Amino acid sequence: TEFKAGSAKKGATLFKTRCLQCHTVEKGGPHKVGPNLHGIFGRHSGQAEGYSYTDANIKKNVLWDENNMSEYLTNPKKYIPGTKMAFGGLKKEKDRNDLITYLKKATE
Ligand SMILES: O=S(=O)(O)c1cc2c(O)c(c1)Cc1cc(S(=O)(=O)O)cc(c1O)Cc1cc(S(=O)(=O)O)cc(c1O)Cc1cc(S(=O)(=O)O)cc(c1O)C2
Ligand code: HEM
Repeated sequence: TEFKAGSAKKGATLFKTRCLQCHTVEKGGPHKVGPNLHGIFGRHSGQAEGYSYTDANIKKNVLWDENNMSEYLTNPKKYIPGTKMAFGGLKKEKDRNDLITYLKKATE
């Protein structure tokens, strides 16, 4: 995938409707079904303090960046088979760019 900076404003709404059910973004925010995502970019997968991940998410050991995040969010279980993230994917490229643009800001 080839991430292109988009609209964090539209990304924020996508996060609310598609991700917030299972994730927080703020520093020190609580885990839910999924891990809090603060600091995700530039850290390896499966490392949020205090959260119990699948073996798949840990052993994937990917250094998250905007491009591999775009691939992941297209189809999570294809990128990380054995994941327990029950999310089908954002099939639209502009949605992925906008969501990732938001996520970069929100998880800083
Ligand atoms: O306000 S924005 O900065 O987000 C904006 C950027 C672009 C835009 O063309 C528009 C808004 C108008 C517009 C908005 C939306 S919305 O996010 O749903 O509100 C959707 C579209 C649109 O033209 C339609 C559209 C959809 C898709 S798809 O989801 O991938 O199928 C792609 C595009 C669309 O125009 C092409 C496109 C991509 C991108 S990208 O950020 O490079 O992916 C920016 C802009 C684009 O027109 C350039
Ligand atoms: C597009 C919206 C979403 C985004 C941006 C997102 C983002 C992420 C990211 C980046 C990871 C990897 C975290 C890491 O490696 O530390 C992850 C894992 C996870 N997510 Fe999501 N997610 C979304 C939707 C969801 C939804 C809707 C759910 C719940 C139904 C969910 C539940 C989980 C779970 C359980 C994990 C850990 C998976 C595992 O251990 O295998 N996510 N998510």
